[PDB]
Amino acid sequence: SFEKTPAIKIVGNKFFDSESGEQFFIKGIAYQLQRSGAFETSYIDALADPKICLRDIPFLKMLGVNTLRVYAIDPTKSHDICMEALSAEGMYVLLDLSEPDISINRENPSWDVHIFERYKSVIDAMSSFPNLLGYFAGNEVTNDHTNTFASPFVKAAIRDAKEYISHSNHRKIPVGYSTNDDAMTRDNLARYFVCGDVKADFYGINMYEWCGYSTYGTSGYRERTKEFEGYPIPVFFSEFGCNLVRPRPFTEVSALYGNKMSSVWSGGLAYMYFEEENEYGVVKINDNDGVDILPDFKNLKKEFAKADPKGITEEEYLTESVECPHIAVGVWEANEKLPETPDRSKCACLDEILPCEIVPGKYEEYFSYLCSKVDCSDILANGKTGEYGEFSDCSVEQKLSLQLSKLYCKIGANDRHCPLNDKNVYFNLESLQPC
Ligand SMILES: OC[C@H]1O[C@@H](O[C@@H]2[C@@H](O)[C@H](O[C@@H]3[C@@H](O)[C@H](n4cc(COCc5ccccn5)nn4)O[C@H](CO)[C@H]3O)O[C@H](CO)[C@H]2O)[C@H](O)[C@@H](O)[C@@H]1O
Repeated sequence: SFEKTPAIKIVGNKFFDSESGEQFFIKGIAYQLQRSGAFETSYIDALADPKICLRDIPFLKMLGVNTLRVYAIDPTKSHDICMEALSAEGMYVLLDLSEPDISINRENPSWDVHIFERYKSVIDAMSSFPNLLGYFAGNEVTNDHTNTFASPFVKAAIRDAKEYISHSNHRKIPVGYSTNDDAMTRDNLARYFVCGDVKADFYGINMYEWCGYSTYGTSGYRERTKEFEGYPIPVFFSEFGCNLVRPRPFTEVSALYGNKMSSVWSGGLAYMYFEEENEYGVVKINDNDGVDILPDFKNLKKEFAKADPKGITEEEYLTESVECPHIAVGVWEANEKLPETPDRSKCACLDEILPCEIVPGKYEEYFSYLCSKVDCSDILANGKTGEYGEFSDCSVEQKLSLQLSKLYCKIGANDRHCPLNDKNVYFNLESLQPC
């Protein structure tokens, strides 16, 4: 049963409960364990472990939240026990598709079969749950004026995740983006993610401008609210909770759900549940695996309890592409033109037919070496100029194998000797069998 969590849908720039027709406001907290790793994943998936999630849900209920943000799940594990238990308390999940070792690399961005496969894996693991509120296609990928060229890759990922869901049998869970709050980039980022032919479904900002006993006017919240007025998709704080002043009073919550902000914003999620030596938690897990409540907890609880946002109904609400920011060197360098959808079968053909292959700092050395001997244009991807090589969507190993093979063919010995000395290099006997 998921009767306490009917699926949430989007209409215009608001979220609505698909049964009641009432506007849905997010009252959230981030929920993610870390470690500080071959046989285990780098990330920990608390939603795959009933002993963890079932400990914490009663405390989450006490806080009064209706949403969690989860940054990483292991798609190979089951999640129904934890998802059902969250549903029984009226709780929804916002979920990042990426994970620390499979994300769009903001300093060398690609949108490729390896990252797309991760995204699909997550979608297929999690889309059966009606309380899955939405997916994030990226978190703070572009984060300042020196890496704006990563943003076309994120937009391609939004497009392709949405299309994969569209063509699947799943409920059409919306796909959005979570951004940081860098002054030089924020307006251009927000416009970029709703410009042209591909749009985010919703937009989360990780918002830390309000610290201590601040006010609507002095925090920056009034000016942010003014700038997002009329933005065409739902907008919310995907993180909040500046810890400059402790214990956090969380008085920003009174502003966020007040009349002035509730007409623009769809709520927000505090960062975060667990205390991890970063002074950001509201509970600390002791050496006996019990929950010890920290001084922030009561303050967040009290603020969420008093929050009573006045929205509008789906029926009363119901009664031209936006231009992409222009390019200026050192300010904004995200091309409107996006990379193509990664093509697993084209790329899988390299695995089959190439004479010389490599099994997955060697990449830098090897690309530098091979790309002085053959033309690597076919694997380059440039988000500034909107020029994406024919094989730029393949995995890094496939890309290196392609270049190695070109060098092998260029030499022309035909003696099965691949021209790079490394234990990971091998001649592919399938290349001999008569893509
Ligand atoms: O694409 C891009 C990149 O993404 C990087 O991975 C992301 C990774 O950096 C991010 O980390 C989260 C992290 O961003 C988030 N978080 C929140 C905070 C609090 O911030 C306070 C604060 C105060 C003031 C101003 C700004 N913030 N600190 N961390 O905490 C989560 C819970 O621990 C983490 O999961 O999780 C994302 C979703 O899984 C990952 O995609 C990736 O490692 C890269 O190579 C890749 O360039």
